[PDB]
Amino acid sequence: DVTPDDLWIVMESYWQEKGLVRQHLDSYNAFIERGLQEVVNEFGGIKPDIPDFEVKFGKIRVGEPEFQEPHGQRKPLYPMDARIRNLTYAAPLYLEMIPVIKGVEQDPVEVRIGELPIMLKSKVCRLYGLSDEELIKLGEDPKDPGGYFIINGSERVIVSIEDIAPNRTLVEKDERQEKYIAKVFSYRHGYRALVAVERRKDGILYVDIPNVPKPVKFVYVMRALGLERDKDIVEAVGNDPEVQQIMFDNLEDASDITTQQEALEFIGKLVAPGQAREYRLKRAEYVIDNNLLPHMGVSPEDRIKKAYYLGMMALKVIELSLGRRPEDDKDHYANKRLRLAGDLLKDLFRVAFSQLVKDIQYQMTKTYQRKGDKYTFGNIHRFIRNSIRPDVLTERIEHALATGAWPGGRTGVSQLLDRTNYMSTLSHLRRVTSPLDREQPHFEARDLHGTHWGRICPTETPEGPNCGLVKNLALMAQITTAVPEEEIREYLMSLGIVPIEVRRPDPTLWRVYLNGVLIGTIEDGKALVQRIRQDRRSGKISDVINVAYYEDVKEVYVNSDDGRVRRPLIIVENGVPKLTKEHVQAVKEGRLKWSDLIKMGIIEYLDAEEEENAYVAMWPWEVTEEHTHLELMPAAILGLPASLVPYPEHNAAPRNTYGAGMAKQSLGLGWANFRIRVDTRGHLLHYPQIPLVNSRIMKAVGYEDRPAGQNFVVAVLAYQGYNMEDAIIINKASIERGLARSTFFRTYEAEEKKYLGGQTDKFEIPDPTVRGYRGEKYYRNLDEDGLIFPESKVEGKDVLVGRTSPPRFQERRETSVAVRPSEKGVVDKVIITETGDGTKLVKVTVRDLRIPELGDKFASRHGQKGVIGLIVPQEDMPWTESGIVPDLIVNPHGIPSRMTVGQLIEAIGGKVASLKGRRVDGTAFIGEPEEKLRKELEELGFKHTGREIMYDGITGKRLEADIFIGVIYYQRLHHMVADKIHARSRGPVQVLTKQPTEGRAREGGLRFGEMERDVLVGHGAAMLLIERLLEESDKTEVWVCENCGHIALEDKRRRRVYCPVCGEEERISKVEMSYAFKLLLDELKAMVIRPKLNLSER
Amino acid sequence: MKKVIGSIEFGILSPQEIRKMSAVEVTVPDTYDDDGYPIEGGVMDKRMGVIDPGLRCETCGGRAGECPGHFGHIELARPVIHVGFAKTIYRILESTCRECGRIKLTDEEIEEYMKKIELARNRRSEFNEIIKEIHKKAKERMVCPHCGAPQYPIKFEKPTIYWEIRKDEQGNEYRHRLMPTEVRDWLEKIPDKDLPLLGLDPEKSRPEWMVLTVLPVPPVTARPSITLETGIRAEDDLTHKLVDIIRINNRLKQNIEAGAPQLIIEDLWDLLQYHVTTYINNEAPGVPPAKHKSGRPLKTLAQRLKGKEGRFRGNLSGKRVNFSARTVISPDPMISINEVGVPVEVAMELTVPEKVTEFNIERLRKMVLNGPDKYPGANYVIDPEGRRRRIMDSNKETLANQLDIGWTVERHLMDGDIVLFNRQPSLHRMSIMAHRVRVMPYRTFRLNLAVCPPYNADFDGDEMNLHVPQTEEAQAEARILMEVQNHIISPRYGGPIIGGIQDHISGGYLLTREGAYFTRDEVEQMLMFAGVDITELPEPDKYDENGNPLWSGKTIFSLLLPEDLTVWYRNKLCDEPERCEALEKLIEEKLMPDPEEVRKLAYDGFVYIQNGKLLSGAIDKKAYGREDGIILDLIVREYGVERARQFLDQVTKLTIWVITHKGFTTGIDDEDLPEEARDRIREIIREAEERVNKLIEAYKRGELEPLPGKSLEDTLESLIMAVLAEARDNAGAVAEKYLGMDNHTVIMAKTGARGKILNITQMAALLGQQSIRGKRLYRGFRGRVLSHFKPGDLGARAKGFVVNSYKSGLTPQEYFFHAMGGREGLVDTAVRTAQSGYMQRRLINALQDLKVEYDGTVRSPEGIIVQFKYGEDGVDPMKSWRGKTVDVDRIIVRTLLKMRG
Ligand SMILES: [Mg+2]
Ligand SMILES: [Zn+2]
Ligand SMILES: [Zn+2]
Ligand SMILES: [Zn+2]
Repeated sequence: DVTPDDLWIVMESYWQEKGLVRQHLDSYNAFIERGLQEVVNEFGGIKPDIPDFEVKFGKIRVGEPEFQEPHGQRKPLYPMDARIRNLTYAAPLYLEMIPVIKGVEQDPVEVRIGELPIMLKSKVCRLYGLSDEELIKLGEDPKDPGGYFIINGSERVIVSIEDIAPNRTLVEKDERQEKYIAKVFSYRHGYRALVAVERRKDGILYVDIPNVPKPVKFVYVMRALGLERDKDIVEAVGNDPEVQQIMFDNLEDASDITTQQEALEFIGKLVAPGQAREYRLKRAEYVIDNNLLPHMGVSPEDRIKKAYYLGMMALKVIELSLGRRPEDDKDHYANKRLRLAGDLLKDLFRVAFSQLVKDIQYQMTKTYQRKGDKYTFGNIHRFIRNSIRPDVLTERIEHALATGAWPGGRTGVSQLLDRTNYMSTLSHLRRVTSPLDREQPHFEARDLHGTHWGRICPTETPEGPNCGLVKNLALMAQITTAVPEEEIREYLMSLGIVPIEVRRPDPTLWRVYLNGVLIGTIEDGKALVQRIRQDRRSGKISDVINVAYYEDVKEVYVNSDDGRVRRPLIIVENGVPKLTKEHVQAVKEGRLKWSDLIKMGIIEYLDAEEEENAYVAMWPWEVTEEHTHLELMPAAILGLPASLVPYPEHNAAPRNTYGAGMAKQSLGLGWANFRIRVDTRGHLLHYPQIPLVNSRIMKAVGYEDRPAGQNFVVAVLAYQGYNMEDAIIINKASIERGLARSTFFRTYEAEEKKYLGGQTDKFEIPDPTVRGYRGEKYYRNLDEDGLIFPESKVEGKDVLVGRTSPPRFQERRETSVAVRPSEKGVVDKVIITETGDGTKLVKVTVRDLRIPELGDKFASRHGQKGVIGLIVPQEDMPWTESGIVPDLIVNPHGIPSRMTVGQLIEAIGGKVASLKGRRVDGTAFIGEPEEKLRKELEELGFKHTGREIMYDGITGKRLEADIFIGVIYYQRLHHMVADKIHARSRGPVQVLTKQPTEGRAREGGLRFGEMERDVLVGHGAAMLLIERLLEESDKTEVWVCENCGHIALEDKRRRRVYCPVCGEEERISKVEMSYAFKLLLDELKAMVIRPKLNLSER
Repeated sequence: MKKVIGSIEFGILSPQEIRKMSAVEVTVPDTYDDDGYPIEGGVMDKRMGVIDPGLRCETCGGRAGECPGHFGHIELARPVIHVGFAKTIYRILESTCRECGRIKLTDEEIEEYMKKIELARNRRSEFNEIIKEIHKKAKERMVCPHCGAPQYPIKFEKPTIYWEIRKDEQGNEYRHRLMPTEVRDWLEKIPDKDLPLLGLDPEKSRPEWMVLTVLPVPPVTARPSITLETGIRAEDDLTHKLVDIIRINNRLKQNIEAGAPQLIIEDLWDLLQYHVTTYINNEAPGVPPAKHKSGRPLKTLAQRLKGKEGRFRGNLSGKRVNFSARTVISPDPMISINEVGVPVEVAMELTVPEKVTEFNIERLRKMVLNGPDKYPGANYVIDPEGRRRRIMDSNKETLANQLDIGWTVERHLMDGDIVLFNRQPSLHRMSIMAHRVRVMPYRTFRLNLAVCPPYNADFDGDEMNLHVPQTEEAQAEARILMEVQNHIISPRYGGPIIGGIQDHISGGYLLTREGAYFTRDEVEQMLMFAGVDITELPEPDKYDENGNPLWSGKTIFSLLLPEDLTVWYRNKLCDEPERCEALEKLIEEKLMPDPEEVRKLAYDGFVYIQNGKLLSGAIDKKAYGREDGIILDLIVREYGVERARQFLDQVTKLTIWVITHKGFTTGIDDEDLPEEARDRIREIIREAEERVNKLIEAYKRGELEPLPGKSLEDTLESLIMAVLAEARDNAGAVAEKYLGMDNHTVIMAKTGARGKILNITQMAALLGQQSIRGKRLYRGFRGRVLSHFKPGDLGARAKGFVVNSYKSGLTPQEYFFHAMGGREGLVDTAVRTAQSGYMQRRLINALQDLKVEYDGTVRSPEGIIVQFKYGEDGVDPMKSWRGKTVDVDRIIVRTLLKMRG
């Protein structure tokens, strides 16, 4: 019999082979292989206005990542060069064009339509298939997973969107109008179509179609699709006597329309009101063609299949009206499909290619009209070659990927890649987001559905409004890629199902759906699903095909589409798992791989649909006869950061969530390239350590090669009250010996811009002549070329790169790049590069030492967070009777009401591991039990309770109670007080409001909002309110005439105030006011609003 | 000699007023020329002002800052309809007549409406009701009473379009599209006598003015231009819209002069009207918003005023302020509760202007001599004339010598200065308080720990803001009204808020528990540490072995109390009511029982203090806690805020010393139950599961009796939940029974220092039942939450009941159920914060400006009497005795004990 260790040996091979970012790489590879060709075939060809001239598209291929230098050469490009030079890692797309003249094709001409960004480490990238040494020579970390783009030198990652499954019917309840609605989102060539059939209180079926202003009666639009005879609708809707009765009632209520022409004219009147006779008919036909179920086929021949699908939808609606079937919950992951990188990229490419072909036809038509026929037809090759502008496509792609605003209203599709440490990056690469608006509650959407088990991490989720709408994939997840649909359709047809049009769905027969569209009927659904399962397990067909049957409604569902989330499971046959001991031995020896197990019928992937028919056994010893599958490793249901917490089942859920979220903020050696990388911010921990108590997963996923914390000696007692309310006390001698000591990097960047007209910037030491020339002491360590010396000391407002700009908005503006006003450090490296445009580009990084101090934030993996409350000399710290001096002291009040027994278990385990000389397994559910740790601690000469006797540091006599002390893994967070302190005395001001600026960088002021105003009113301090609001910001003086109240206009020339509107000078008074109020008066007078001011004397 | 704005009268503008107000007519649709030099007559004309440095305007001249900005105007070729007054225009048109322009009302009806409209015209709602009634009566008419003409019905379209159905042949009533010119002619003929009946005054709102002829141009300062990276000089969206208007109406004038076919004139008229509509309101319904180059709608005047970031709120209501700082907070119990530790770096930057007088000339002179780099120094010096100088090492001595009476010095912060300390969000009044300054070396704000409950702050990364008032009146108000010790009693319930938390309560219990005794050195050290000015130790209570004196904790605590204090009550630690009953009988028999008898019948659970001596009891949360600190409340009510401050500052330090030097810890064995308790818990859980299964079987057989609950399934779920809740309660009861008071966690839970019994029973016995929105976990697959259970299973475990504890570990299914449980709490807090915030904003805007007058009444701003005596009693809730008007029993007992003693 197998044990969880053998299943672990099997499971680790999955990550050993596939990796952790396969959902990006596989989708992008499929896109490159076939999506470009599919889109090109979809567009077809160019149709200009030139007589007897046509262009037919051929094949499209992608070159290698290259860069067009400002100088004529074209050279290979590597990712590090793109990062340093602010380039864009991309490859040119070559498309062949066949010219058709007088219905005759010629020799195709190869043209360059633009450049397409390359996802790193894909099958087309340069880093694919390289060894570790080659990657190191190229300047990259071998542990880097790839799967992200580089746009203008910044790393952009595409987060997967979670959309409703397409071309599927979902029936919902609308109790406000008492309408029972079914909705389908039909997809064809990137266009979406929300088609709904609904039944109101009257029992009449109405159909909603896009671009149709009002719902139309069901049988009206059904007749408009041909199929005019009432018996045809009666048959299509089904063969249930109540259903036939309701359909006949609808027919009686809609006997006005009996001819397809009548219905077409009717929809013409609705969709095109008040227009010509011929226009409305064509508009109605067009709307019917490309707005009613486009996925079924836009060709006018396809009316019959669309009518059949509409009848199926109406049947579902009326069946739910009778309570036969219940409402379908949208959160069920059978109804949700993830939008991977490839799908979104294909949509964007199609959008840009439309503009490209439009520009091509415009340019060709314009050139032919301007010139003569001889000039064009003499050399058609040169004409086509010179009638193309690739920048139209390239700039669209680049800007869409850079800003993140997809064409179609989507925003935030691509986000800047996080690089704080290993966990943060790898977790960002595995994120799933929902398109719903965050402001609304969305109580049902944010909850944890039962189908998320094994597909979505239950703990890792944001804290704020994003709680429940942003989720991360579980460790044992496998997103699918699509397969040729027609081949699956042919195989199913050959299996024995009769086509749909031959016979109607007699309730004695089983409906069969392929990717949500009905395709035929069968008699024995169970035999069919068993046959398909056997073929799938043998290896006859692909492993992406999933089959599920529903006994109650007699339906069979076959899924082969893109974006389903699946998990692996061991197949159980007759109560015996198919994975035997010798298979585990073969996997261990390397003779067998995970893919071989998949192809051998031992392990099969299950999506949310097929899992409906499963009955999974959790543990190997619990397998009984009725079980059909066995769980591989229950500890893998957690996300990547959530696996960091040891003994996570001993903690309260909110604390586990906090710890998982905080594991992405700790400092540490995230990547080996930190020395030569150029990121805006970065941290490095001087002495990282592997956790003593760790889960076995992070050794496999590679975390232990890039640790992000240290092992502290923690004692739990109250000390002087300086550790109260989640504050910690840290030893001083330990800090002075290199504990939690870190370094902070920040990269500044300057560019020698080349303005139009020849006036360019230059790097130099600014002479005192120039305007804006700051103090001489600021440029004190710059070399004569205008660049700072490496390993020099800067302290704030010091110039790093001296640069003077042309006076064009006999002088020279000073535009040097200086350190941030509140920062400090030492210059680490200076890089001189030539940017993409041919000008110069300089990047400087300043490193700063950050010894721990008061206010610095520390946190454990179990959710306990705090700031350093006091630093204590070593001689004042207590010491145990065995000679141990605590590194850090926590408050005993933080343990209860936080309920984190896992922290105490880890505290015991750390000291047990340190005494025993071996690390301790702390896996989620198979880790070392607590009782074993306590017994081992007892065997080593310590108390089983983990408590010890200490002596007080000051008095020197032992404390009355014995104290708990152990070793716990603590992480230093990047919220450090040196980056949060901010002060403002006078500072600069804004332009429009003249209030203090906003932000620490520009010496901004803090915000005194409305709530503070109400607080100050509640205290009853009027003059304090005046002082805080008006006196220190926007003081003003204004003259006003005493009969109109219009703002009197002073005359500096005549030294006399007067009313321009009123012509008054007898009485003008001077009034104090705020600048904001004056601007509000001006803005009211901008409209026709006239505010008349009445003055009074105090 | 200055005047103040006493009142504002809003009105509509007039074309003549627009013409007189403006100083230039903008005809050229150009913004800027080469190298600046704004085009004369352009949208950036220097006549309206100057924004950039180096140029002067013409109307008033001066620098860019000196110029306030001046208005322009644009004379439109043909009138257009204002968006804001569109509905009013429609109502006027469909109410008044077309020929004489008079309202379609009879003379006697006009007279009666005149009589009622003046009567009680103050209230707005009744005024609008009368206006609507008049409008309806006017609309229902067909023929005008004054002239026999058919008033054809008029229709309105959302994008300010009017096309009435003018009479057509055979009465077809063709919908003639009304033009703004004929609408203007209609409105001008309306008389002024009946204008009030239309809700319009005859002075500042003329119906003719309601249609635009000339519109103004905001000053250049009002529409600033910000230079981009390459000197794009990207101007405000208002400038772009104005350029569009100027170009469009220029071409309209050209084709008007040319006499082109009037269809093109109408099309240009519609384009100009749409452009003006977008300028007035870019979001106005019925029109397509005008986006910029990057597809972003322009922020015109209407959107500029409205919104969170709009002008009205977020720009005058709140703004960025000077003399403020923000940094993280760290605890410090060694300072008084009315002090804040300020980093020395912040003190060097923030300054307080001080006027040089006779009694502070020496200190100010010395601090000026210190310069701006040593700490007790200054930054700027203001001479009596008004000019401001900067302190530098070159002119330190000269400036120090020139200092005299009348000068102003911008000194650094000093010990004893008053500042404002705030934490966001500011839910209640106590979110901002005034603390005295105490300078500290490091870089974080230090706040006394007893002051946490008001700010609701924890030292886990929170940040707080500090404000420094600059004027003497502001400083006096902060010092007198917002001192920390003045806000010890909460105004929400009349009880203390600034009290002990956590270690204070726990150390109090440890100090005054029964059996606690302290040696000579411990007593002296803790008394000195607390700060008590004792000089001789009291007589020893008990002599231990080896002849060493020992002092009970009660004596040490009683050294901190006032001399004349008598109070008795029951605290949370009471478990044997018989002892408290006997003690109460002894006290009630005669109000001053002999102390020795009380010591004989002492019991932790009945705190009794007699003339400042703690005779029996243990310090609990009821002593000086955050919510029900009886002793703190009594002291602060009977002696004063200063005495309460001293008492708090002493007890906090004493309790901290006790808990620090006695030792206090929690460990893994704090939940180690003996075997008998575990067996009992397993038996309880098994019995509960069996009962649930029996209920399920009874439901399946159909024998279940429907409760008043409508659905049988709901009855089953309610019964199951009740059974499971009772099971968890019984398990908690036995777990609490088997853990004594020697356990530190039990001590922390019972005294109220931290946590509650629920945490203990969840870490020791079992988590219990997980639920969402008050129902068992049901979302998931069809008929089952997880695929690991059979469909149709309703058992306890299958729906969320977790039979394990945090100490014993959870199985994976229980882990998933618990995560599903916790997600609900997370999202609940996330939504609750926003809902509560919106409610509080509405309440504040509703009740902002009510106040108590000098006669005791509460009056609305206009003068309405809301209450004839505040709170029906006239007593401030803050000064009330826990909501009571006056505590009679306490006063009687206090007086009786005082005189008879
Ligand atoms: Mg906090
Ligand atoms: Zn005037
Ligand atoms: Zn001016
Ligand atoms: Zn009339």
